[PDB]
Amino acid sequence: IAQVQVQNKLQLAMPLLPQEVQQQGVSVEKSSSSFLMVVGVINTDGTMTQEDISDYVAANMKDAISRTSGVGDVQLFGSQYAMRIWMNPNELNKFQLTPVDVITAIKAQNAQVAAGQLGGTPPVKGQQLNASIIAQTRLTSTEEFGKILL
Amino acid sequence: MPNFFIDRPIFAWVIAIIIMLAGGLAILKLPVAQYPTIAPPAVTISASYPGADAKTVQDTVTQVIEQNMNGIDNLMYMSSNSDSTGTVQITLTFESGTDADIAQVQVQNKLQLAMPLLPQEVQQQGVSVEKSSSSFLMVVGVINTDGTMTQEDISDYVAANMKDAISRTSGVGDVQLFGSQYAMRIWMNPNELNKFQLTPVDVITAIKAQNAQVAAGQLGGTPPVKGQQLNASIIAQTRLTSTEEFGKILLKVNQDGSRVLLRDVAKIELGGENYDIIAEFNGQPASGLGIKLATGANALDTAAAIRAELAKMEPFFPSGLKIVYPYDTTPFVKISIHEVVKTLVEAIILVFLVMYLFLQNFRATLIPTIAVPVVLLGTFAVLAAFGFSINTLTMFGMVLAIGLLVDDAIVVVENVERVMAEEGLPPKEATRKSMGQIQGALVGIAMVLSAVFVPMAFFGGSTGAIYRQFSITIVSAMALSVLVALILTPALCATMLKFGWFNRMFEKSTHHYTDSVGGILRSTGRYLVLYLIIVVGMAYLFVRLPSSFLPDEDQGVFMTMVQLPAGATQERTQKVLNEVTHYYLTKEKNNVESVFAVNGFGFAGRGQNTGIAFVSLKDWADRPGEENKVEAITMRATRAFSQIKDAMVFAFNLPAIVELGTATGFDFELIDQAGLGHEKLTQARNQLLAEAAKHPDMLTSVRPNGLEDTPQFKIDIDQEKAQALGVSINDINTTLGAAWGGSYVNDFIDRGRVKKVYVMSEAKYRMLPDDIGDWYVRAADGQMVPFSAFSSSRWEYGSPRLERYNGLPSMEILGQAAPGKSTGEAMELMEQLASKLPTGVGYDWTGMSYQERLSGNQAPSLYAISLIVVFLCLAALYESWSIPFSVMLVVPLGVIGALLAATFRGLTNDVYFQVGLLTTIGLSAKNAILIVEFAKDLMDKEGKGLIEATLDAVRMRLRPILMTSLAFILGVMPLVISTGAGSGAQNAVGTGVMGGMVTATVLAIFFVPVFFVVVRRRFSRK
Amino acid sequence: ADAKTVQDTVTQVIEQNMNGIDNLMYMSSNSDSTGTVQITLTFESGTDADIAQVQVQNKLQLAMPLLPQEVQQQGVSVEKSSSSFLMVVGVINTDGTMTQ
Amino acid sequence: TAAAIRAELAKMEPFFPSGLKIVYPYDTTPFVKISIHEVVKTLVEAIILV
Amino acid sequence: GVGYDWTGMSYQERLSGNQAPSLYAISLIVVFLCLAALYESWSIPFSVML
Ligand SMILES: CC[C@H]1OC(=O)[C@H](C)[C@@H](O[C@H]2C[C@@](C)(OC)[C@@H](O)[C@H](C)O2)[C@H](C)[C@@H](O[C@@H]2O[C@H](C)C[C@H](N(C)C)[C@H]2O)[C@](C)(O)C[C@@H](C)C(=O)[C@H](C)[C@@H](O)[C@]1(C)O
Repeated sequence: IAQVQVQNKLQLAMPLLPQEVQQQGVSVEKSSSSFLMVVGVINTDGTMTQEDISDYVAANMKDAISRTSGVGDVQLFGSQYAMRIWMNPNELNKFQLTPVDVITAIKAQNAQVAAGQLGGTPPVKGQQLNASIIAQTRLTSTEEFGKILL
Repeated sequence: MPNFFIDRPIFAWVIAIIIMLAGGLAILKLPVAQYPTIAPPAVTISASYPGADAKTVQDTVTQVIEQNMNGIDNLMYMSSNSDSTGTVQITLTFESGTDADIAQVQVQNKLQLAMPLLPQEVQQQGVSVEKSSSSFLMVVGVINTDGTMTQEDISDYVAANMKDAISRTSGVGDVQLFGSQYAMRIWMNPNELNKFQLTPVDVITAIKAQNAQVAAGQLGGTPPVKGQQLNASIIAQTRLTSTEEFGKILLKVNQDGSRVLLRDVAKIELGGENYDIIAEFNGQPASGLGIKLATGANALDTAAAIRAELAKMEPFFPSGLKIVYPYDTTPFVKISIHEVVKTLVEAIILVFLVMYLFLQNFRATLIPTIAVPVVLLGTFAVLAAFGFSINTLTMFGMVLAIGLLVDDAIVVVENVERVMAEEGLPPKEATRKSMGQIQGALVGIAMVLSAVFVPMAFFGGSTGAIYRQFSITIVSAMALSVLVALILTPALCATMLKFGWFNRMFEKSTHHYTDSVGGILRSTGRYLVLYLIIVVGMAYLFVRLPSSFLPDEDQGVFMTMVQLPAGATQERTQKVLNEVTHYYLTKEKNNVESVFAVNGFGFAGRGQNTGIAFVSLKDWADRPGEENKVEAITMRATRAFSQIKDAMVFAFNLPAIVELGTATGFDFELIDQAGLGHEKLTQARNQLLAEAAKHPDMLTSVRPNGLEDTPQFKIDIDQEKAQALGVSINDINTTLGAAWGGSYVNDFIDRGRVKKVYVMSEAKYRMLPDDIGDWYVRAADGQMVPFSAFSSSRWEYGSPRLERYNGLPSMEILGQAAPGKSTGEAMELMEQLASKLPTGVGYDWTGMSYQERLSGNQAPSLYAISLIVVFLCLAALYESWSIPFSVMLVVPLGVIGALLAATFRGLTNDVYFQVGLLTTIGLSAKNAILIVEFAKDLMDKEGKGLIEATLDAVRMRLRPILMTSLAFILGVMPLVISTGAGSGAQNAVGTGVMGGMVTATVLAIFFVPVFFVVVRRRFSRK
Repeated sequence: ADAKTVQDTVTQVIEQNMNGIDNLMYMSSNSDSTGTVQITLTFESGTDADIAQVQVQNKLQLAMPLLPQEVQQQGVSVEKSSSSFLMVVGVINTDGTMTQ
Repeated sequence: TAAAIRAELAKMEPFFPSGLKIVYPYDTTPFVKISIHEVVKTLVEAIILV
Repeated sequence: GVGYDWTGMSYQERLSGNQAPSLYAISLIVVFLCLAALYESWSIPFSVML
């Protein structure tokens, strides 16, 4: 209950938060103060980095140890990956572009967009043939993000 | 106690008046519903993304939400769907008795924080969490008689006048509309539109400012000026309220003195909210309304009250709003509970019909007639005390144990009126001595029957509770009898007692059988075996018999599932639904009442190429010959349909309990455990699938429950291109989007209700790829540009239904054990067949095959303990690590006969037969305790001995073991064994006991005394 | 508000949904004319308030998406509720160094 | 709760990459076990000492 | 087209009244039986409750 209440009065401030701080996601938990246990993840092959060993864990194991009943909190000892676009301010300056530009680009060029259907949801006269119209999908590599058009 | 109560019997009427009073009060305040709560609580989160595709829906929404279902208690697993209709369904199933009211909160609360990461367009339609309880009370259905009204019309009237009307009716816990509810359509036109240099975006951003609604103060109100005489509210802009009112919208003003209306560019017209489901009823436009119970409600009271509130409005119903009831549970529950109660009422007459025929008396028979409806029509109080509810399960729960609380009335008043009769005292003083002989062995059977029953409602989960009902009703009935048999009846027949053509014909037949009983005891080796060979026949018979849950029963309705191939169309689907429609009507009107036919939703998917047919039968009256029933009709349907070209049209009967599991197969999930793609998992699946068919030794039908990939129409927006022309990706996308996908602009008020406003091209200018051309978009310049200018178009494959298990891409596999092996072994194989699959692919078991896995088969483990609480209980009733062992070996004798309804009848190991097979052992062992008492009893009291006392026992004892065993095989063998009206269970209850209640007497009399002889003597060596 | 166009726009929806919650006894509501709604749900004497509160909040989750986006920006508050103040601790400044 | 955390990990180990190993740097469960299960040894051993 | 009901103090109050008959009855009935049990007779309690 307590949790239910906290979250319910929180919910009233939710629309008053900075768009950014919503985007991150607020969180409400009922956890013990202190760690029950810490689960370690190593690579013997030396084949992976810290960099990877985190991201693996996050993508591949965190999510469910989280949804596992009795786990009120999970701390990740690292970060899962993200598409990183380390801007360069001179480089940006030469071609006469701000970070705003970069952003607007990434936004519209890395999208996933419902373009409806061939079969029409309501149709005509009498028609066979019905298929999904598939517009843009989300870029999914360093390589693709790179090829953006500024 | 019984001695104390015989002397004060005036009180022992009070004790019984209450049991009654309270037993009655419960009856007159108990929940009645077909079944109780048996599925684990589930919570489905479901969302819409107007015109998406599995991929989009998945990575734009379903993923997001999953990545947030953490910190929620008692979750078993999470299942999720993303299909090409723009729809997501995520179902969190929760441990057994997790409170579902607080499991929904938790889910939903964790969702509200995710909401801001879903797309602004999903957030609009709104994601929503309900409690997954696919257990419909009934489904009404408003049809229009004359061809006046449409789907969307009927729909609108339904959710507008009657919807809330029902919603607020005494015991409806959920109402769910079966159609749209009028919505403001604005069916654009690329040409009417491209001519005025406008795109949809421009249409979009008008409905907005033209249809908004903005504030402005009062007058005084907020701080006024010194001394004011007037304060009243301003009313600025309102929202439009008509098709015509909408039609009139400024869309742009050109140098010409002329502008553009909204009407001019498109077709304004009120109409439906969503167009892919076609509710059609007996050919006619329908638009029903499904209704769920309420929880503590009454499937019969509210059943009525639906029909009441449905009247009142039938005056107000226009042209032809003739309401139909193509599915109601109410009848089935009534004329199954107006049975059952019938069986008791009757099995009562049977105990009065015997009794007389065995004891000339009237005041003898007229005591169990005032002892059974005490216990029985009063154990209801214990039920109602524990939250239980009058239902199929708990109802039979008694019928299955009526014989065990009869044999408690007969048994006492027997050895009272044939203890005085066998030369002795008056009435009071007889009951006093005669009770002192049974007094103990009732308290013995009490604890011994708490065992062999209680260790049930300790079982699995989904079928754990299925059992528990049985267990608790019985132990409650059983314990209440042992009480009235120690308080009321044994202080009643002491103040009530004292057919002719017969009587002496029994007194000859006792000695006639006591012939070989009195023999064969010089050395017992053939009788010691044969038993060892009954223990086998059974052990060979146990295994043979196939297992199952509650058997399919002829409920009012049944279903036909039409599935058109890959790219098919609702229209291509209707024509098939139209044959189904027809075959059923004119070709079966002596059994078929109606077909409620929905296309645009099926089983494996929610396609346009799918449909389902709810056919609801004639009343059970007009359905006489057994081939006028379900099992037959489906057979005659399923075949007659295996003739439509491309269109799998199967017909099938609803299962036992709708919202529970199913046929003892498996539910198997194939998971993706590295970044392996769809197009990689799909192979893995196909390997296994093929590798699974190769072993028909245990397979039947291994299959994907999903859908195979289909062709789809990619549109690749060239970026470079778009920039060089004055053309914006956002303008592009939206028009492609809104033309074809549709888009919810905002809301408006129509006839005092809020209703959506959708905007989307006519269907004329959105059917074929060759149709794209049509659509143009304004630019930097202000010039209309074709997609041809800035896009390529190519065909390709993409799943139209993507699936995930526990936030990890899944594909669900269904399959049975194949006529032959055990549910368990199939699973056992499948697992193996899965080990060889390409690295990074995993499996999990769900639903029915999750229950089986995490709930072993506690029968052996549990009944080990019961069978030990028995010896332990039983021993100390007597005084021996020995004597109880003579009672125990009575088990096999009832197992057989019951098991031997594998022979004479073609049935299975039901949950019913599983529990009748307990009420049998109850009598079996009880005899074994009475006979084995009467052998140790007068072998101590009169002081007799050896083979004399064992004969002395079965002597004064036999007749009861006859009166009752007869009473049962009568009261348990009516329509219970040989039926037609909610049969199934009836038959499974019956054959269970009946045959097997045979061998549990007419095989135990010649036997138990053997059991008291071979034991005792073997515990005295040299 | 616009009073009529606040009821029907918000209250008809919230009300549609409070359909069928354990021990509901009587619900009563009012629009306003400053744009204000108080739906109240009164549950059977004895019933558990905190659960009541939960279901009331569970059915709202369903109404919620179907209400003006400015009404959403606002709140829609679901909570247990009395009717009468237990007390009214007032507060005055002696020696006017503070106004109302 | 540890019981399961251990079974969720279990369930997902057959699919890690190259040489990716779980390791148990810290846990307050094992002590809490040994603890009661040696204080339960003090029951038996001290009855077999009466 | 114009109906009525009570709420608040009223609804409680009304529902106190409607109930009373049921109260006294089932209460008397309970006293009768309590005497039958106790004072051995099926109709001396019939005589106390006079
Ligand atoms: C041993 C090792 C752990 O230390 C503790 O357990 C001590 C004993 C807690 O106090 C213990 C004991 C106690 C009484 O706090 C003094 C109690 O209030 C808390 C909930 O648990 C501390 C300090 C808590 O902080 C307190 O959090 C409160 C919500 C408010 C308080 N504050 C800023 C005013 C603040 O100091 C809190 C949450 O555990 C700190 C967070 C950062 C942790 O999870 C860190 C990693 C801890 O697990 C720990 C360092 O590993």
